[PDB]
Amino acid sequence: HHHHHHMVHITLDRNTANSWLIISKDRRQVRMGDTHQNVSDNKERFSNYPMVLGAQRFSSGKMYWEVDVTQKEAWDLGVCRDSVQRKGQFSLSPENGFWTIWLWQDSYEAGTSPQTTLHIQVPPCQIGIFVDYEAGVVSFYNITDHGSLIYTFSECVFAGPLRPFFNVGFNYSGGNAAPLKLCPL
Ligand SMILES: CN(C)C(=O)N1CCOC[C@@]12CCOC2
Repeated sequence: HHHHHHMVHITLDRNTANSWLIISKDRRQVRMGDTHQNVSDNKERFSNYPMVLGAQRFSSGKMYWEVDVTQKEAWDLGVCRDSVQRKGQFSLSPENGFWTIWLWQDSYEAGTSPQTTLHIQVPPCQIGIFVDYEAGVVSFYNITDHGSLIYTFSECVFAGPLRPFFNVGFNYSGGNAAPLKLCPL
């Protein structure tokens, strides 16, 4: 792909984070803490899952960023509507305002309803995310495998401003403590 030139500098929005997340001082890395991180509750925080949004809002144009997923067992990545539900249980689906892929139990899947099996030969250490607002497109690229396509959501109905979306996953196993990191441009 030739999307690299639409690179945007993404930072994480503390105020949206689940109360167990630890966001680095530079707002470029996030990991699951082993306890509540001593923050007040607010209506923005994701309550049920280890999720956080980027601070940036996109309503037009072409945007590209990269995320490091090294050594993680489980995570979700993509974009979502600014108006997504924060409290209680929900599925990741375009009907609920999410355009995502994930790793879970040694398989990669796209967040369609129902979910779609992904075909990845080289487990990725870094993921590239491309959004074309006007075209209604969200695409995912395997940076570890020369930028090979993972998945394209097309005919997307964004229906509002979009925010970068992250889930570091639970760490019940003791094997998923590693952070998500926004990679330098
Ligand atoms: C750490 N853990 C397994 C949790 O139970 N947490 C803590 C972080 O917020 C989400 C919830 C899941 C169920 O609601 C609370």
